[PDB]
Amino acid sequence: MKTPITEAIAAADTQGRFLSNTELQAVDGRFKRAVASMEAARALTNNAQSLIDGAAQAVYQKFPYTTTMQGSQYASTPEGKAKCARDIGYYLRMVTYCLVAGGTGPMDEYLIAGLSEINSTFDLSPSWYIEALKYIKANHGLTGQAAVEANAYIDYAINALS
Amino acid sequence: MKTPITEAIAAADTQGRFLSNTELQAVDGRFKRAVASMEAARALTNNAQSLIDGAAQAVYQKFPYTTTMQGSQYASTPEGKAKCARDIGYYLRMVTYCLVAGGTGPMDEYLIAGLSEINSTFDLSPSWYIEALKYIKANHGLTGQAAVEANAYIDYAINALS
Amino acid sequence: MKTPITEAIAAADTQGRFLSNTELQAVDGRFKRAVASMEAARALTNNAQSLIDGAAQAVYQKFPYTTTMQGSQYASTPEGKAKCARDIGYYLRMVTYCLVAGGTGPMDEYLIAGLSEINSTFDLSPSWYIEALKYIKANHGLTGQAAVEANAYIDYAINALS
Amino acid sequence: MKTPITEAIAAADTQGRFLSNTELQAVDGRFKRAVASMEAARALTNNAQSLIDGAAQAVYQKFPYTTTMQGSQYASTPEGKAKCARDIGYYLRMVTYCLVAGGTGPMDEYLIAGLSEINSTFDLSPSWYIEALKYIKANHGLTGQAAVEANAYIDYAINALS
Amino acid sequence: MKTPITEAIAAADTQGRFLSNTELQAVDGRFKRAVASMEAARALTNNAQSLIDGAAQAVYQKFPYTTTMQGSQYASTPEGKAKCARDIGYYLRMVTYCLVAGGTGPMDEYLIAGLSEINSTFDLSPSWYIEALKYIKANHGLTGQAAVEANAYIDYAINALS
Amino acid sequence: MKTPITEAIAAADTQGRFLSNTELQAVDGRFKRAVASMEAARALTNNAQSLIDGAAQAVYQKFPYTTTMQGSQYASTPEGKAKCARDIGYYLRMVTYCLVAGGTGPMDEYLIAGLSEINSTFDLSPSWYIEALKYIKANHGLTGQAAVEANAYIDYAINALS
Amino acid sequence: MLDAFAKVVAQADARGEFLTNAQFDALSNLVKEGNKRLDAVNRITSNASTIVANAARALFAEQPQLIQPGGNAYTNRRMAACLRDMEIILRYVTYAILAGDSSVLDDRCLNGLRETYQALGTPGSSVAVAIQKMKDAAIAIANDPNGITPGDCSALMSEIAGYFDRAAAAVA
Amino acid sequence: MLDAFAKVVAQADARGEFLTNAQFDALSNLVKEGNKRLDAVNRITSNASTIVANAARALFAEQPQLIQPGGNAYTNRRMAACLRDMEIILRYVTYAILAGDSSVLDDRCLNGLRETYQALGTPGSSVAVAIQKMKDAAIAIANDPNGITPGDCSALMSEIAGYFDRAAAAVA
Amino acid sequence: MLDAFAKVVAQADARGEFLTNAQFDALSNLVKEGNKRLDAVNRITSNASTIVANAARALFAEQPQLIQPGGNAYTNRRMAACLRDMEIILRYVTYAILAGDSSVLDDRCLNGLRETYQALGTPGSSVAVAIQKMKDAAIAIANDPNGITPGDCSALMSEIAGYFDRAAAAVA
Amino acid sequence: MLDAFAKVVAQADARGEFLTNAQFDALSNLVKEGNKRLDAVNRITSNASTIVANAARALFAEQPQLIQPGGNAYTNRRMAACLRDMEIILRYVTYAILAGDSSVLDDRCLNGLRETYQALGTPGSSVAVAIQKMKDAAIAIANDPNGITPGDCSALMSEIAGYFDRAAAAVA
Amino acid sequence: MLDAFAKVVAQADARGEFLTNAQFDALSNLVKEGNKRLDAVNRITSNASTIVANAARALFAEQPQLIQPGGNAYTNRRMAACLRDMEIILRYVTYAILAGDSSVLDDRCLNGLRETYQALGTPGSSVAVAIQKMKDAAIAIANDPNGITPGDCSALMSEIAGYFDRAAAAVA
Amino acid sequence: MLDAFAKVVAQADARGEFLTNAQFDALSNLVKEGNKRLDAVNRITSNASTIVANAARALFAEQPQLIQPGGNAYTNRRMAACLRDMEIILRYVTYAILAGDSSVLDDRCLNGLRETYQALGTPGSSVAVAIQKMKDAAIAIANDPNGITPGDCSALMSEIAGYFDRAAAAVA
Ligand SMILES: *[C@@H](C)[C@H]1/C(=C/c2[nH]c(/C=C3N=C(/C=C4\NC(=O)C(CC)=C4C)C(C)=C\3CCC(=O)O)c(CCC(=O)O)c2C)NC(=O)[C@@H]1C
Repeated sequence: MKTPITEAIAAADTQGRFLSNTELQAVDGRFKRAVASMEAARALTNNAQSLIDGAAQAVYQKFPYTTTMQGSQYASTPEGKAKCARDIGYYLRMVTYCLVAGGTGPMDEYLIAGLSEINSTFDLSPSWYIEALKYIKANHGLTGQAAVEANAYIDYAINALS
Repeated sequence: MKTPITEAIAAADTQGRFLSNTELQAVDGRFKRAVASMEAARALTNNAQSLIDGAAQAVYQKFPYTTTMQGSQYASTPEGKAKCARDIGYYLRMVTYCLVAGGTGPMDEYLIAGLSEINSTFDLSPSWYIEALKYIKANHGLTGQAAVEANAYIDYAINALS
Repeated sequence: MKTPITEAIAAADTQGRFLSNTELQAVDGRFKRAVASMEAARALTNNAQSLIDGAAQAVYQKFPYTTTMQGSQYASTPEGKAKCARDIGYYLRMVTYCLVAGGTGPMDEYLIAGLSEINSTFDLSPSWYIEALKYIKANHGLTGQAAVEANAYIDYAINALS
Repeated sequence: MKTPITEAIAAADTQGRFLSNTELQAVDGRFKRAVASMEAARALTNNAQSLIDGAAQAVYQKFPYTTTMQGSQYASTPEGKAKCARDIGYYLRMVTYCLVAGGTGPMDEYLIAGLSEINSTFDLSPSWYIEALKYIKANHGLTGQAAVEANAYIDYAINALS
Repeated sequence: MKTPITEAIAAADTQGRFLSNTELQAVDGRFKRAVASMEAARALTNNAQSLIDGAAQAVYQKFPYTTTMQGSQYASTPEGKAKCARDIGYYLRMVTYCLVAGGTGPMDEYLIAGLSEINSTFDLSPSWYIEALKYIKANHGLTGQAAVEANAYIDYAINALS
Repeated sequence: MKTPITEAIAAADTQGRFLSNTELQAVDGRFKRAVASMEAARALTNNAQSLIDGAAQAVYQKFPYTTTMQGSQYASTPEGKAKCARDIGYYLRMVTYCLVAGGTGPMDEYLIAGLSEINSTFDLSPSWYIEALKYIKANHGLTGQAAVEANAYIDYAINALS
Repeated sequence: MLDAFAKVVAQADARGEFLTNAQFDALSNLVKEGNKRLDAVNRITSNASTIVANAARALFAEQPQLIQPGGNAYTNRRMAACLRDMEIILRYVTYAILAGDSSVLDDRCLNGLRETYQALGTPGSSVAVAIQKMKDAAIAIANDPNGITPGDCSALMSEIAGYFDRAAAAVA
Repeated sequence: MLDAFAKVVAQADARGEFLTNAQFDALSNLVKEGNKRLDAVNRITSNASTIVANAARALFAEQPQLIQPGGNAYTNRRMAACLRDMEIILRYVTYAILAGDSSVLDDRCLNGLRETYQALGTPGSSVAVAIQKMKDAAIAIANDPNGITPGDCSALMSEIAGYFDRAAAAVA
Repeated sequence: MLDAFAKVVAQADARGEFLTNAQFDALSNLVKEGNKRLDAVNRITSNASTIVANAARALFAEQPQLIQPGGNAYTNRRMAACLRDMEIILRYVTYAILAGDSSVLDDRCLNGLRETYQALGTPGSSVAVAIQKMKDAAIAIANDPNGITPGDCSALMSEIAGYFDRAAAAVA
Repeated sequence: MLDAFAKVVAQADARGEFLTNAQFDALSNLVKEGNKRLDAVNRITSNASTIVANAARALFAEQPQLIQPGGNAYTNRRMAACLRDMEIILRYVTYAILAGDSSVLDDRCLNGLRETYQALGTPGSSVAVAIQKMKDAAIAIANDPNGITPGDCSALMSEIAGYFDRAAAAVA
Repeated sequence: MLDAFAKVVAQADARGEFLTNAQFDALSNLVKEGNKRLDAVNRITSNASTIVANAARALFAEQPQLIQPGGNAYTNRRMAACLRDMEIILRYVTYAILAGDSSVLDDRCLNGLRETYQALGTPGSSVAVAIQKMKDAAIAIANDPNGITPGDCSALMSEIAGYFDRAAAAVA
Repeated sequence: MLDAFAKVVAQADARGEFLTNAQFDALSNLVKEGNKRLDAVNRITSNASTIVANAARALFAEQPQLIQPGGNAYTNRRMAACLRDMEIILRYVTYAILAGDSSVLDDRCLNGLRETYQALGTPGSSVAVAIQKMKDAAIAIANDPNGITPGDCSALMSEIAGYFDRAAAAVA
């Protein structure tokens, strides 16, 4: 899984090297940034439910047809709405995993790999999840470098969907 | 040339990626550590001559035969002693390059690549340059994390010679 | 470009062979089927405009939000509607190219290669073009093996979108 | 084994594709041509013995030295003549296999692969088997596209011997 | 071209080595054997014409049909007989080249490479040239290690034809 | 293991060839040279102890610091002197192995492979073993081609150390 | 890779015998049924994406543990792999349908697959359920009486059912 | 690689236009001539070894300097390469005949070949002579009135002659 | 690949000289500006998809001939390649921004690219227009005064503008 | 490859759960101990050559049969391989120290190594002795109270001792 | 790969000992017999094609089931493979004859060959018969008293017989 | 790769002629001089490291700008490459000495080398000086009258001098 530390190791191992000061500096950057990262991850975790519920409505307001149009891909039945909130929670949970791990590793492995084929096969529009992510980004209530950390991983998600 | 920054770029480019927060953290570690690195590089640069002259004698005291034994590989003629101080200066200069660049890049390219073949072809003992480096390490007069930076690149040199 | 003939040649050339009766039979199958293929291609070509206009409305009826929702990806402005009918015409034109060439070659090269990245980058839903293709398939007015030829290439398009 | 069908499959599988209309046409060509192919294979099968006996003499008349000259490679002993008629039967049998399979597969695997090394190692002249094949081609008694099928596989044999 | 010397060089160069005593010994073997090799090459060269004329008749006696049967591959016309003696001379000349070069190099490059395709394309039987070589081997009039050298390269030719 | 014979085999096997006169000559060179090689190997073997003891002092005289300077790499303790004579014996023994095998094989596998890393890791100067080899070369007491054989493998050792 | 015709040839050659009248007639019938075979293949291939998706949705509805956190089809990577396997199996099944012989399916798809799944921790019994569903839909699509010359394809549908059951048996 | 049908498609798409009635009729005629085309290909391929050998023998009879010591076709290696080139050219010519378009010949065979021969010292003018002879025999074989339904293949023979002259022009 | 720090080192070593006080101070300032640099990189990368898409849409609006039948960006394959190039160029531009030196951009992206476009028939002048638009949006995003500690990044924006103009100059 | 942080993530995701307050606090402590960890890694790496050499010398002093004629470390090739293994093991141990998790060591170094040694005839019990010595020196170097801010690294030294014992256990 | 000389060296080095007078004399005799060895190798190699063919013909005469339809040497592909194996074995046997040691034969030819034949369905006992026949002819050719300096090569013929029996034992 | 013997053969075959008495005598003399040739090769190879080192030291003494900061042989990497080239050239020169023909040197070493040096910025005139020095020492070593049967090797020394001058001419 890609983190600053595994990237430092991978860099040294690829060339049969012992770690050097070149890589230790990189890890120190991870340790220093962890203070803001943890703060962001804790806050999103503590407020996850309201963010999930708020983001789901943001989608339904942007795309009203998702709650009326008939089909298993839509949130027009109680099951569909449960699938949708579930998915939103997955995205948000992955963001907190990236913050804690210090890198995109968690999202890369669990969510981004295969995303396009899942959205094509199941008739899911990337535009729905971008709206949800845009909502979380605007209403998580973080400031300073905690917001910079959160938004960096949220914008990473939006890019994978674009 | 290997630095924390080129290593961050190389990591993203190898996989056709845009930079991520994973790599930005690594570079921030470089910027934070640069304060101690510059301090070490400046001090060694300012006191380079006395360190070079002191280290050359450390060698001649450890290995008296280098100033009496006959041969072009030894410092038994005015030319040999000039070659020796020159080499010591090269090593010390490379250390300041590593400190400034934030990585082993400079020493890797200019000094370590081909070192074993030069020392074999020209009958130069690695033990002579280890002694010189040990002298510089003990008498550079640095404290705190400035000493940690200096010694890390000096011990990197000794390892390449061992 | 992939046709029954280029596939026959490619098969012999890959192994440094002269053509054999194995490949001539395959081409004879192409010549025999061409009678139905041409019939289908001519009819779609002759009625292309009404099929294009009918299919565009099928989409707008299935997805009313495409004519009201604001954004450059939608057909809510005169320009958007012109882009949409244009795209539908592209799909239909490609189908007639496959019929004439006797294979999927034309659609593979001109339309399918890169389709997912264009639809992701420009916020175009595959579901819109599947509906249009479903309309063309149901209303082209062909019977017998002419319909089998047409539908085979139309269903090939739908599969690339699914 | 190479047939029009396995060639169609092999073409789709090489590129991880589902079969397309491009390949189905090729197989339809096989099914249409099978009517003439079977007719040829049945007739050669029914008259195989007389063709084998007639072809063996054609050789012995063209190359009288094969029935007088001494050596195990020649048909100058009862055993040699039995080996020769056997070989001729092999060739003819392979032709009927190609007709039935719709391709050169059977002859490629069972007869052509390794032919040059067998004829070199055992002192067998390709000219003997070309004469036999020329006899079968002229006296099989087929007309129309049945003859075209038979001769195509017989001339395929002669080419492998030339 | 393959000789004991080029083989010695090729062995050292393949591994980026300077020549060693391992390879010098091999070349000394070439120089020592050259005395017998030259003797054989001179004698065959001096008596080449009678050997060529004697060998051509050996073939015509073994295979009388080569002087009566009609076809461009046979020696049944003045042109064919001129081609045949020419070929025999080629073989004998190549043998003297192998003796002089100390290896099979000359025959490998000028005669053996492509031999099977020339004999197949032009309807030439390897059995004709084996007989000619058998004649040269029995009637060259050499003794001792000169005969061993000559026969070794003649039997090398027969093996390439078998 | 590299000898003239294994080199001859390796040359034929690399190309799926039967041995040819090209390779037999090389082996004959080995057999002819073996007379001088054995003579050299026997003499060095018979006088090995005095050569080992004489060579060890040659080193200690050239590099007096090896018997006074403190460290496990030096011969300043009874153990160090035992390691040194042991090493010298290894070198001399390897030379007799090369003479007997007719090639550098034995020295390549048992001594040269890894030599630079052993001398670097254990602080052993190549200059010490070159002096010992120079002593053996000057005092082995061989003449004619026996000396040529011995010196060729001794100079091979010196080159690996230079 | 053999088809129905090469299979007979390979069996006849192992005997060193020409084809018999029974064999000739047996292969003429295959040809005479060729049109129906091509229809089946065209029909199943033209709806490959629906068969896969609809079978996947049904499997996860009946076995929701495959997609819950910790499930073998949880995460988009594993879900994509799972759908991929389903496409792959359906692809090589249609190969067998066209060739009239299962060899391509056995050699290129089912060989060693059971061991692959056991090493990964993928439940093969759930894969078989996925296969049985693709089968039902494939036959339902292939034997649809609409928009096609009327006739009896029952023998062909039995054969197709065999290739699916073979794949299901191979993974379980 | 294009055939006669894909060529029209690629020209129509560059215009963004559907096919015209003239184009449709132009391609229907190709189909209606397909039987004759297959015969030509079957006939030339079934005698490929004779065309090559007989053309090679004739070339060396007219240009004996190619096979005398020092000649470009002297030694069996060079002679085998020469015969090989002749087979290769005839092979890709028959490819063009079947496709109804020279693209395969241009792209896979004649592209850069003139430069290959100049670097090796092979006389391209002699290769062209070899090609012109294969042509004469190929047409003579393809247009043989024996054992074939009578009809006019003259337009087809002119096309075949074009592919040969194209190869000859490309090497000289 | 060099960054701003290794570049000085490589210039000092070519002279065989230690760093000067001027050089030390010149590199300390780079460090002291590091935060702003990382922001610029984070900001442009976090909106890479918008910069690309919006620049592509604008280019085709101003130059509709690129997407009409026969255009260099007509067909989805060519359109995808075109968008790809835009992502690639933006990617290596952000590499240069982080390193403080254009070497990575020159060596891995702009080297020989002008010749690539001329051989393909791609109008380099249109690529430059695409690049100039990504630039305007990138700077506009990077220098947005919202949600960031106030300060002067003008020197940094001038540098970023340089890397874009360098890419535009290289392709035209 | 996992580090201490990704390990928690991978365990939380298998449950489909957000991190708990206990987990957050557990990972904050790792960060707060990061300085000590980097020191340990810098210290052991800066003396890697001494640890290896000095451990090798001690092993051969206690087990002289490894270097006598016929021994597994006799000849320079085998001796170089032996020293190499020691460097390799120490290298991947320092990898584990930095990551705070043994996965890199298990997957890239200790996996299948016991079988490698058994096939070659290398005594694994002697390798373990070599490992135990590198450990003692590594800890002695890492926990040296000189030239470093005073503090308690005992928990860290216990962890490092674990990675060494793990390697020793894996080879014996 | 070892020869007779390197074999002694490798045994002496495992003891760490110089060669003994017995060993020196043992190797001088090998040299003094070198001429006879080269003759044997030259003689068997110069008739390799006859040994193979004549042994193949005899095997199939005694075991006609190998070449009847269904036999392991039926079809030209299998027959060519069979003759190939015979050439390969004879080739590596002559390698052993020249080296004076079987290592090349064991390592490059007989290692794992028995398992190869069992997986393919090739009767190894029939291969051994093929080998025993090549042996008889090879010895008969090598020990022919004609056209060679008279002398006793019996010890050498016993050695050659050993390499053949070794190959026969390895395949059966 | 040709040696002195194959060169004559290749010239005779281009004429299609047997060797002449003059050629036979010309090649017998080469053989009769073989001992001296082997000595030269053994002597130069046994002192290859001294020739290289001593020539390198002399070059840098006469041209100190090559090793000063900015010089083409400054830094250990470039110095190692420079010494490497010197070993490579000496290696292929000794190849030519043994073969009696320069082809191996021309084809494998001097072909395109002048262009390699111009692209890198390496002064070829300085390489030639390095080559001329290896020559002087090589001849001095090869023609040393000590410890060798007395005789005249002057013709051989002239040839060796030619191979060196050829390499020097090729790089300058
Ligand atoms: C110009 C681009 C705009 C601007 C930038 C700006 N930032 C600061 C201060 C900070 N910027 C960061 C950002 C990072 N540090 C890192 O290590 C990383 C990678 C993970 C990032 C993204 C940080 C941490 C700081 C310090 C804390 C803070 O918020 O201040 C300044 C002030 C000068 C300085 O260097 O501190 C400026 C000017 N501000 C603008 O108005 C420009 C539009």
